[PDB]
Amino acid sequence: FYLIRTLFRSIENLYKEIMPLLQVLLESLSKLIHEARRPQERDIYVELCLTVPVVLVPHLSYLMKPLVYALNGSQESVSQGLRTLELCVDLTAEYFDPIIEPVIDDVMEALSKHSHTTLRILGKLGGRNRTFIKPVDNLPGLSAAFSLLTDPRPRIHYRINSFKYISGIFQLFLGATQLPDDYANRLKESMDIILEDTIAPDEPLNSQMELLVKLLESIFYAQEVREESKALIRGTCNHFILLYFNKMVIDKRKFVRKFSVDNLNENCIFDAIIYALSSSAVRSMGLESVQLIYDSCVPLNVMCSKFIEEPYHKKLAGCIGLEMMLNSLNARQLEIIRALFCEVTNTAKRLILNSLKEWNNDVFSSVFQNLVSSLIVDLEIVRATAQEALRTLSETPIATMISPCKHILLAPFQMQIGNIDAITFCMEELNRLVQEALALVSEQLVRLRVVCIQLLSLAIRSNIRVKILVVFFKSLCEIIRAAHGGLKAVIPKELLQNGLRPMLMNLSDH
Amino acid sequence: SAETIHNAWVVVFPVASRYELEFTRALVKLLFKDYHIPNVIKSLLDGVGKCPHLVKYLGSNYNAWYGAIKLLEELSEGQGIDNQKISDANQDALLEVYMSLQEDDMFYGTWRRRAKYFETNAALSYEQIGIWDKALQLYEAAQIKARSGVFPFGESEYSLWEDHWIYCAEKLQHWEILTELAKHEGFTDLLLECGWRGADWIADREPLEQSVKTVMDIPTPRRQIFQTFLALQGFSQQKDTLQDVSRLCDEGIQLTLRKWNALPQRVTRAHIGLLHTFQQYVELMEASQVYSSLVTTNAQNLDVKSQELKRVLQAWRERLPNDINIWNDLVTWRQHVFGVINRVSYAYRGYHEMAWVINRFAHVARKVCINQLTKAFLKLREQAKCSELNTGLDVISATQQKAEFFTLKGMFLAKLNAKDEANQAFATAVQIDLNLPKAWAEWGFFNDRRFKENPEEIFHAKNAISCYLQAAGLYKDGKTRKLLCRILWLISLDDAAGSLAKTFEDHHGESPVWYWITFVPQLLTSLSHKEAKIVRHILIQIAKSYPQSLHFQLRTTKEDYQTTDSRQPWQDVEEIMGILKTAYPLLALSLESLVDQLNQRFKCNADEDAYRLVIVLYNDGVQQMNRPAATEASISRFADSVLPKNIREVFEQDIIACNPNLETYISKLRKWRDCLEEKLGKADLERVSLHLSLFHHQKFEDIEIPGQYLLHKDNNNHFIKIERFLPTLDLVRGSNGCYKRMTIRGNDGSLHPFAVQFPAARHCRREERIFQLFRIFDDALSRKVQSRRRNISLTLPIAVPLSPHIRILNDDKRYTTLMGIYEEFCRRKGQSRDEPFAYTIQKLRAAFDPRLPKPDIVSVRAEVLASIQSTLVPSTLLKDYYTEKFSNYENYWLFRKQFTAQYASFIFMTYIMCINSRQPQKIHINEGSGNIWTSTAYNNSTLDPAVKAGAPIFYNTESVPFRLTPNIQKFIGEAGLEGILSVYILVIANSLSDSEFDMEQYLSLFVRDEVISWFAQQHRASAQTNQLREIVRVNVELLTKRVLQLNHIPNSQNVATQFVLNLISQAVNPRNLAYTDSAWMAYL
Repeated sequence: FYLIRTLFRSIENLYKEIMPLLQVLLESLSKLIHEARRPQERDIYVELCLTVPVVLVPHLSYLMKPLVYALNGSQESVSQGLRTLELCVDLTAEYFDPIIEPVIDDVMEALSKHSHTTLRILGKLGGRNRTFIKPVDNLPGLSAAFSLLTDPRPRIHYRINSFKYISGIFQLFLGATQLPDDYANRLKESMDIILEDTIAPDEPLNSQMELLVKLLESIFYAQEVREESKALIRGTCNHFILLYFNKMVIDKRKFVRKFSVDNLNENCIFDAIIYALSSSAVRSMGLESVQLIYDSCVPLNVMCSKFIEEPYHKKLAGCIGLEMMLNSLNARQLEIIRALFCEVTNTAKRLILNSLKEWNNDVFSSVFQNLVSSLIVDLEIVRATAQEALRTLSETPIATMISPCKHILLAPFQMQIGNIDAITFCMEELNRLVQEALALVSEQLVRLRVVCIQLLSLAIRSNIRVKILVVFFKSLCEIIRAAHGGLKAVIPKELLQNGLRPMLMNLSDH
Repeated sequence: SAETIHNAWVVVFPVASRYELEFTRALVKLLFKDYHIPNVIKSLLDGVGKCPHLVKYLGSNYNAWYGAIKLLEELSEGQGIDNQKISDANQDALLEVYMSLQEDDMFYGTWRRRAKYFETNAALSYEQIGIWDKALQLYEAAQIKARSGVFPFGESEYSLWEDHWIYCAEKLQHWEILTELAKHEGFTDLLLECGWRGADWIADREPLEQSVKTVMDIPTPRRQIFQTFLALQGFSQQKDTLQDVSRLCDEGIQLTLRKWNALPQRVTRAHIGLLHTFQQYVELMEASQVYSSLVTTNAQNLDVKSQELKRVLQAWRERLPNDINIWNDLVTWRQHVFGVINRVSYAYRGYHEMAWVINRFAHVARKVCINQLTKAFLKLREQAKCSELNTGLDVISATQQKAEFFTLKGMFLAKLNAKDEANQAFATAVQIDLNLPKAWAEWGFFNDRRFKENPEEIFHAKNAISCYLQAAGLYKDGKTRKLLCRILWLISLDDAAGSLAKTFEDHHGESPVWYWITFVPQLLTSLSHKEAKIVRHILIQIAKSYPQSLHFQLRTTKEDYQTTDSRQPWQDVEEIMGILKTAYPLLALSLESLVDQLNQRFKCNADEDAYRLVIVLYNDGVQQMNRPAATEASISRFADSVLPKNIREVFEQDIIACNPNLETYISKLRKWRDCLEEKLGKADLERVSLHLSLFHHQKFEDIEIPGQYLLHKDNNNHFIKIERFLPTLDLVRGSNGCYKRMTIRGNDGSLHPFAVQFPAARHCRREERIFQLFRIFDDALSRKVQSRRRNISLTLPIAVPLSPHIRILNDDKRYTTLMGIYEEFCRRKGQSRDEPFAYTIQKLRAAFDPRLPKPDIVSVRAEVLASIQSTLVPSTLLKDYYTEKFSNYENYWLFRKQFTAQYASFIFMTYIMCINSRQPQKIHINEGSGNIWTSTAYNNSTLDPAVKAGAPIFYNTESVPFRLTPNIQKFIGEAGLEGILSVYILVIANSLSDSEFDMEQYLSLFVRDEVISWFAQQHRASAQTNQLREIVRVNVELLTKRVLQLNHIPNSQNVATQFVLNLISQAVNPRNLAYTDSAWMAYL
């Protein structure tokens, strides 16, 4: 209780976030107790906190939530919510989590259900890739019969050795296998015992986002990668912004250049595609040979799946081909997406902000300030990292910059540095002071009230707003009443005596 | 280290098996390269390396996978007939090679019903379940015997044989065993060996296991499953029989299930038979071996594996079900009673309770030969385990009251009328006894309606039958319980407000809501009569203090949507607001504040964006005032990163050309007209609305999301709050109305969105009542034993309408219909805006001399219709858009199945009840999913007889509205109406016979009275008789005249294909489509 509550509630995040898997699994694997509020509050808080901020968090949270949530006693809301959230976030993956989640899920569901099976199975039933993404060291006639029997016209060409040799060799060679216990009856019986299918259905299925997200994420999430990504991003952004800014009228000065400098397939494509596809080497060989031959003589799965010897050719070929092909024929998406995702944000934001802000005049400041403030303020780590990095890196307009800190911080370590740095560094008054002070009202109330009251009262009509808002809010009305009344009233004798006597009398008489 | 290098290097590099690739690549490459003496190398290398040439490379390089059926079947079936003169090889090879596997439907129906003569297409194509299959055989035999110019078609012969076995399946196994002596290598051994095994049968079981296992090619797992189950089953007690049989294979056969991963068709299929056979055989063999090996009488076999094993195995196995699986699993898994009962209470309860599921499930789910051909201690089990013959034979061998009253009343009630006969037997037999279920609904509804239809004093006694409805107060509920609401109509035949005052108030107030909160709809329409009390206290108190959040949508939407009218809202809103506000706390503070602020926050902007305001202000001001001080107003307001290059061209041309004379007018007119016209949206709620914020989701209020909060669907579940999203709300493209598509992001499992269709409707809020007709489709869910599982249920959404003109639709992937996607997708590409009908009608109608001197013809239509109506815009748009929009088998199969099922189910289910519109603005769709969601005089007969007032007026007036598309009506699906006749004829003809329930309440309440002008309908429909025709004459005449018939002498009933052939032939032509008169002027 003290170790799980102090270690799980006191949370540099790799040791504290990863200590609960080995500590809770090894400490709880001895068949003991310590549950109720600890397993229920730890499973609900771990599932809500771990699922509210959505590769180590999914594997550690999904692989660690089953060990601490599947070792309790009863099967009420903690088993359905914890098993539905942990099983819905990740099911049959990470090898160990697949063989460790099916035994506890099937044993706990069958043992605990032998009304919970209908609500848990019907409310937690999900048709995914369970029958095709299982394997785990386990171990035909439609195309051959239809394709081989649909033709057979014109003349004759045996058409007997292929069907006889393919049918006899495929049936005789495929009809005999071998296995050695291991985990075949448990995975086959446990994974195949769930007979509750509900048809199939699920149709759904179905250019700047792929090139900007792939080029910005692959070039910014990568020497040759830093020099090619920085030179390609700086040359493409400076050449696209300078070439698309519509300038160069009739100036008499200089410094108005540096815009552009950079400028048999059947045998290689057929031999490389047929030889490489008729045998991870197909994506690197086909993408590198097709990208090098096509780019030198004249896609998102390989660069996106390989960028996270094939990384230099895939990232250089995909970034050079996508940047050259997409730029040889939008600054807020590329600059915000490329600078909002630590040296790439400071180098790209400082180089793009210093070069773009120093290379120019009201269109650049108004368009850059309005697009950067609206795009950066209009958008859990993406909002705090993008808002804190863009606001802190671009702030070196009080309603838009003061409303996002109180509204974003009050509607939900980055909140204290971002709100304290932006509010303390960013500093008609009746609407903003009465609306922000009356609408902003445990650290958010003391920090916003102390910072706004100290900065507004020390940086220099509040009787009507404080008396009407305090009298209407305090007279118009378990933690919301005590926290709002005590925090809003601890900062007119009938309203104070009659309105304050119920808190001390009711709170002290119980 | 062009077709010779790729064919020789690719075909010769693979030889350093491999017969289909070398033979198909060498024969196709040698025949195509030798007979074509450039797109195969680029399409095959680019299409095969990037992931005719794509279907052969992707369909042949997968080593015969599951995805090759779409490329091989589509490429091999895309061109067969209507080419030169070869059609027997393409039709027989395409129909025989494509009419197999598992996925067929349209392929089996079209290939088996539209190929050559097809004499067995009536019984074979109209069979399906096997109803008309009884005869089918006769027809086949007849043709065979006759011949004399027959088309052979052995396949047909074999089909006939299979049908025969099916018919004689199980029950008729007597003669089927004779097939084991001749025809039946697997059917006689599997049916005869699986339908009745023995104890000391070593030669009979060794031949099937040793002869039905040689490869064994389990794919095709009939011989392997039958040989493995028959060889592993049977309690022989041979010491190491269960250990050797369960240790040698058993689990290894489960590896064959992995082969199903190479062919997922369909979903379960083999998983239910392999998992049920392996789990039932392993559990029955382990339980029978342990119980049979642990002695018995010597310690009475103890316990353990008895109550828990028999109750858990019998309850889970008998209760966990879904035809062949129930009869094969129940008949083949009943071998445990012989081993446990022969070596001696579980055999009688398990065998008698488990053996009765095939008769009730097969007879109740197969509904004519199944129920008639599949069906003092011996009198109860023999007489209970299964007009004078039913009562004498069923009573000569409580069940007497329900069987005699239900059989005599149900079998003697039609006939036609009722009056007496079953009145004394139904009222006397249903007005006593104790517990009853079907007697209260059948005898209560038939006796109450037939007895109360005369409207006299004795009919008041029928009100006492309403007390029998109290017996249904503890019998669960269900959709059939809604039929009990029809009993409330019997109150209309009562006196004033008494009669059932103590029974209705005490019975309705002493129980729960049930049908007083989950039904609603029609219950929200009874307000002008005496509906202010009676069930108002029990419905308001139970629905407001028992159903939790249930009356917020009906009370807020009904009370906020709309001198008795001015005084009814103050008394109803004051009494409901006072009793509810004094009942809860705050009755609904979050629903009233969130619904009032969110629903009333659309009054202030209510605006457009920057392109519409800058283009409308600059174009209206410059165009209205023109017929660098003024140029700075459009640049300061149009700078929103949406003017490219309108801001650079207009600012550079206008700022650089602000002198002379011709440069200012030409540069200002060309730059202002081209820049202002070439950029002519967004919605920012944070700088206009500013309500969602502190609607902070209202600091996480205790309210459910809009759409997923009902009393029946998703009730008592994970009801959490919705966090919504930001404020960047974009409109849906740009049609006639500003569709404000909101976003409702829910981190607690409610990530979705919203929509708004501005504020306009046809019949105002009353038009929303038409949406209640869609709820009638939900009644199909109460009568779909096979259409719900075979048709993937049906399309349905969540649309919460606000106020009297707002609608909250659900958009999963934007929104697109027929006119939006067809006009927007077909009017794009090149320079097009108002062509097709405008260019063809204006050019064709204005190309000649307008006089017209004198008729002429100038015919007619005719060639002018084919040249000014059929000018492309049909097969190219549907074939190029549908064929080019798909990229794999999931897009083609999901788009074709979803488009055919959604178009056939939406057109057949929405083309009735005076809604048969052949134009647009009706059955809409989306994008990734589809769907379709967006007199004479009086002459009254007074009373007494009412079976002679059938005035059928036939006068065509106005109507029209039956044109436009058409177009790709016969080419948008698959060979016209090939696959739509099975689902449309089976789903439309499967109902309208039983399980009506909601009919007179929805038809009479929704059709009475007429809207608007309540004068002739309200003053003429207020009589004192039984039915007043209207809904009964229109529903009985349209349903009876349109659904006739279903049975005959030699299985020759209309529709069949009479509705599709008569509707398609009488609705898709030239004079029928140009002369209107589609559904006889909307019926009307």
